Amino acid sequence: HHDMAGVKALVTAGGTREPLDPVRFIGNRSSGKQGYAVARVLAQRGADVTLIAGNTAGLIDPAGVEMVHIGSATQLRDAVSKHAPDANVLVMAAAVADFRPAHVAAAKISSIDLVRNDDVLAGAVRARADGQLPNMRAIVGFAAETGDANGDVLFHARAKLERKGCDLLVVNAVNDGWLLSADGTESALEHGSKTLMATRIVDSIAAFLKSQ
Amino acid sequence: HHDMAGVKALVTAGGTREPLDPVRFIGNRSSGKQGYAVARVLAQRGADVTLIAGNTAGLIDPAGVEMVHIGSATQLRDAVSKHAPDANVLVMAAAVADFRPAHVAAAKIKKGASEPSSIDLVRNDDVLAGAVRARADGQLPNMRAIVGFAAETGDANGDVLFHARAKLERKGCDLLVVNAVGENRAFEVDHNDGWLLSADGTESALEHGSKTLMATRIVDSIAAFLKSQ
Ligand SMILES: Nc1ccn([C@@H]2O[C@H](COP(=O)(O)OP(=O)(O)OP(=O)(O)O)[C@@H](O)[C@H]2O)c(=O)n1
Ligand SMILES: Nc1ccn([C@@H]2O[C@H](COP(=O)(O)OP(=O)(O)OP(=O)(O)O)[C@@H](O)[C@H]2O)c(=O)n1
Ligand SMILES: O=C(O)C(=O)c1cn(-c2ccc(O)c(O)c2)c2ccc(-c3cccc(O)c3)cc12
Ligand SMILES: [Ca+2]
Ligand SMILES: [Ca+2]
Repeated sequence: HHDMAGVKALVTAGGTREPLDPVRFIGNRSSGKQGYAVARVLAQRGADVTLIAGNTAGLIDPAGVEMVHIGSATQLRDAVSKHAPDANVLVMAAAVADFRPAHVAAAKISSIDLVRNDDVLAGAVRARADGQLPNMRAIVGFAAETGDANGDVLFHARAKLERKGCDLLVVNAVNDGWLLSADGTESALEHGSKTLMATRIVDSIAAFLKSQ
Repeated sequence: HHDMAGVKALVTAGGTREPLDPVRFIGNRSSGKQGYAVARVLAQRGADVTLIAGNTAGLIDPAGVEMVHIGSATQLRDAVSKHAPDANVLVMAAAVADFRPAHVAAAKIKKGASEPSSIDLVRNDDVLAGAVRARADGQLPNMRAIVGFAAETGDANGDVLFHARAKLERKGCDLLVVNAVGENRAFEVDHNDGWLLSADGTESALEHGSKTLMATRIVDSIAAFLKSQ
């Protein structure tokens, strides 16, 4: 019940907000609950946990977890970069905005022109492959996927795993979901409480660290 | 005493979210707490309160208050149209989005490879102003007080009071609550631009204090207006 002792774990959770001006922004409907649950379970099993949190459903800080609060995707990126060097597990559970307004208004206010934000998960994946994160043992991504006219849900999920290159892709089929490993393993994630699904996610992380 | 006994009160609170697709939206940073505080105080003082709530999911429903939930500024508009005939006082405390994306995608907008397009905006209707016009056209015979809220700063073209007076005159509501702001917490600056501006010219200061104390002063302001009539 304490296998993650000595693990430094960095978790992102919640959705980011891309400011239009001091008051208005682009946001999403993500609750952050599953990222917090992974943070709580990680800490419960002995990890030294840092939680980078964007916008959440009123969530209370998990006890024993270092909280770092952020607003935008770019602030998330800098937060991930700042806390990256000593971490052994990166759990990218945040819904990071792909786009942000190019211009932020100085005062209270046409169209909003967009510019792309950095892909932090892929930045972490690339940094580790070029030797800049030797302590990083597990990079975990999240995806909310669905079947559509261009493929079924699981096709899209596999393609996302292949494209991101992370060690584990936790897939939420928008009732059951999936855990896709980079060695090809696929486990169904049965629908239950946020805590029990977090246990299955952390169990998979612990299983990956031992194989390596 | 219980001065708002027999008053039917319709309160809007929180910010709206204007969908870009099922997941993304345009939103603002309004907590909705000052609007809940006015409703709870109204209810505590004997009003029959109906609360139309925007983005306030982690807030607790005020005791004794009929809850109506909405998402976008447009759904707020339709909720106000439905519930306005039962109200004697309209308290427009919601942070209504001024603009809405022109097209709502049926699916999550994927991050592709070509240049990201732009978000076309379209103005939302002024719900408070729609209410002021309805009362003027005879469609709201029960409506006794129309209350608006505004966050006003002082920019290059006037101080808070200039912009606020212009807003009250322009909106046509009976009372304009200006800069009912802050939770009075440590290290939060007080700029003393709090005001209750009536459509008869009276200007009273709104001191910055707790959400409950500003709610009490606002309802006090409402009750004084109902007595004048
Ligand atoms: N700018 C971004 C966006 C994504 N994420 C992370 O990347 C993972 C994949 O998220 P997803 O949105 O599904 O990937 P996308 O490439 O953005 O997929 P799509 O374009 O279909 O939305 C998540 O763990 C998320 O936290 C990230 O680190 N940086
Ligand atoms: N589309 C809108 C705009 C605002 N409101 C209401 O009207 C009041 C005015 O808010 P404010 O944003 O300050 O007024 P605006 O006309 O939008 O002024 P501005 O463009 O400077 O923001 C508030 O009570 C708000 O709930 C509304 O009913 N519908
Ligand atoms: O932590 C949360 O709950 C949360 O807010 C989430 C935000 N994303 C997310 C990521 C990238 C996106 O592009 C996007 O749109 C959303 C999630 C993706 C999957 C899960 C998940 C995983 C297993 C079981 C399960 O039930 C939910 C949770 C979230
Ligand atoms: Ca995305
Ligand atoms: Ca406005």
